[PDB]
Amino acid sequence: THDSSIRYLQEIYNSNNQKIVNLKEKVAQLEAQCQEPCKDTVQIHDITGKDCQDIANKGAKQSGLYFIKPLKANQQFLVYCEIDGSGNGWTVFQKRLDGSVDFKKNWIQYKEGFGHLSPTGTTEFWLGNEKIHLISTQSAIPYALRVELEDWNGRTSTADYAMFKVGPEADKYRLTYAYFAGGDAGDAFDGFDFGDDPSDKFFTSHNGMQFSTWDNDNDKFEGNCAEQDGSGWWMNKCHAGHLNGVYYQGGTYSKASTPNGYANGIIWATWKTRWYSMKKTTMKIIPFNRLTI
Amino acid sequence: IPTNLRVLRSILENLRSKIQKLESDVSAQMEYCRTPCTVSCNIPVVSGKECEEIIRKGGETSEMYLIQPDSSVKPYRVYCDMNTENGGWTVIQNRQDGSVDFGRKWDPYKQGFGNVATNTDGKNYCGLPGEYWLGNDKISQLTRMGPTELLIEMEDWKGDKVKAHYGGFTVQNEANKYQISVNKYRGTAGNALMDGASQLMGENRTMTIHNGMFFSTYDRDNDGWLTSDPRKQCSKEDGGGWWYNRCHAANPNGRYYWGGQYTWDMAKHGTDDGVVWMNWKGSWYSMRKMSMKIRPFF
Amino acid sequence: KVQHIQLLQKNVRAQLVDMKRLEVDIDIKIRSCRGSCSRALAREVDLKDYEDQQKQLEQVIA
Amino acid sequence: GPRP
Amino acid sequence: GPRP
Ligand SMILES: *[C@@H]1O[C@H](CO[C@@H]2O[C@@H](C)[C@@H](O)[C@@H](O)[C@@H]2O)[C@@H](O[C@@H]2O[C@H](CO)[C@@H](O)[C@H](O)[C@H]2NC(C)=O)[C@H](O)[C@H]1NC(C)=O
Ligand SMILES: [Ca+2]
Ligand SMILES: [Ca+2]
Repeated sequence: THDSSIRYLQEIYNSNNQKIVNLKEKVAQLEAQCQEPCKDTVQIHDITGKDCQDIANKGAKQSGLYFIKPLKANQQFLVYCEIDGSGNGWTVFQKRLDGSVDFKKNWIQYKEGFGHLSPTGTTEFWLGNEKIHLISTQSAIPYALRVELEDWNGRTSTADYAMFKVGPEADKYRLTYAYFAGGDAGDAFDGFDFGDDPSDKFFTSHNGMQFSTWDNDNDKFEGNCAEQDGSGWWMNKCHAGHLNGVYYQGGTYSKASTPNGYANGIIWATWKTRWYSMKKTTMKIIPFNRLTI
Repeated sequence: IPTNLRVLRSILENLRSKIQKLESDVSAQMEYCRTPCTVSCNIPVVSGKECEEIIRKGGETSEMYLIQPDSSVKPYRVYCDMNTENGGWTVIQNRQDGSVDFGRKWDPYKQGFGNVATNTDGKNYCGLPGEYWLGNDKISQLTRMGPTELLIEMEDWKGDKVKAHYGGFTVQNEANKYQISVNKYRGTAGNALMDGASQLMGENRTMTIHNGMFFSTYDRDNDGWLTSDPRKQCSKEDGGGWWYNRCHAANPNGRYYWGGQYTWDMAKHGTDDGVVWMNWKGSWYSMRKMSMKIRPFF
Repeated sequence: KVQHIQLLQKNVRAQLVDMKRLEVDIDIKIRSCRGSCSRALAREVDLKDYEDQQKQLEQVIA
Repeated sequence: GPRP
Repeated sequence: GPRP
């Protein structure tokens, strides 16, 4: 009876083997499918140029991340470009929209930039003074600056400035422009008579102001604006437009919601009250001839 | 003869079932591989030559960053450790789970493979590193910019940790087969790289030194083992791309054994092919965590 | 006929070894797809059972 | 805002 | 490991 009982196993041992041979062949096929990395949803586009307009001019048709290398810069760096249906390419250098990024930073972080760049432009960030200075001071060609605000109701305004520019670190990345070009958000950069004093308007204008951080005061105040308000900005004594301020949820805050009592929110006086912090903010530049030529 | 055919059958049938189980497991997996895994890594604004320049520029958090060691090539992604030993560490290698295959050919090792970083959940940015090899060209270029230190960390399956620090580390270009060199050691893991396995004697210990060795992959033999049988090669047997001698004291790019302990009869070629560092756990223990980081010296 | 029982006796010992390795190999492989594919099949290897059958088969040869 |  |  053993003849069958013993030969029964042989038919199985040799069965398992041929199966193993085939199983190892499939394990090989699987390996071929597990060599690539996870696919990253954020991609940087191939096209590059001096600025975002140079890139649009070359044919780029979608907003996102591109490398730019301003005429005199040592290296290329990443920026978010806004390319519209009309071939206009804006280089965005500031963005607020949810208060996830802390804008209370030092001189170097404002110089080098901070925050994150996203393809869909849904992140907060500060490009960096050095990069803004490099872009805006390339070979003669005036840039135009556009401010874009949005309240907590869905309303939005804008404010343009001709011949926008930001100087080198030696001059504290001073801010300059030739004049207000227009916009329904108002020209807050020219100051705003807050009422508390007649000289308010004069002391709260920004054209000509150097940049200031808490650890590097270059304002026209004997105190420290940047430090008191918790931001980086072209402070006077102190400000009228303050896009790098504290992100107050809802838009409305009071002298009580602030540490020093000073309105340090995302403000733009000529359009809203100092006690109303914007919901979204965006500062971007483009060659001037591009703005309705 | 009696109970003999009783047990001999209780094996063949048991094993025939294990095979079907494996067939199905592999079949399901092949199915999952019709779709890739995905990450979404928004890019920090702050950038620099490497991670030390970023930390100096204000990059304080550990996450993926874009760096440009040189204006020659395009900036590239990397994970920066800004908390360990004063931060500014550029990760060039990392093992933590077994998510990536490291038994790759020469080209992949030259170009880099794996995932640099992943999402920390509820986060637009990738603050967690994945498993990857930066790439030999990039490694070489990074270590040649100026004096470079190397930090190697590991962890066993129980949570104990040790490290190996080398104040000097350089990897030559491809023309010199990415030859390695390390000095100024200090650590608790054992100086496996310069001295070889501590539990070995004379000649046997000497053939496990990695310092001075060239890089090898299963399809490119540059090890210190002179032989004829094409099967007898450190990379083919020990399963990773590495500065193999004859063969190793440390195999950081080895196979990821789950649990730590493994045996020769578990290994594909019967050798200690795990994520090993002999000088701390011997040949048959495979680390739970392993990583190699660099930073300008000073 | 005992000529074959003695044979299958060393062929089953070989298959065990072979399988144990294929088991560990498949586990490492499947897991290495987690950083590449949509997901990696969740599993576990039963080593003790392979070890038990082994000791078990070595006892029968005696 | 302004300052005293 | 080594290959004595
Ligand atoms: C170098 O190692 C070889 C190989 O020995 C084996 O591997 C070692 C790492 C260790 O695990 C040993 O226990 C292993 O046996 C040694 O080779 C000798 O070879 C002769 C004949 O080939 C053999 O009879 C011996 O058993 C081996 N070892 C001895 C002498 O007992 C060699 O001795 C080692 N040399 C040194 C410097 O330690
Ligand atoms: Ca002051
Ligand atoms: Ca060789």
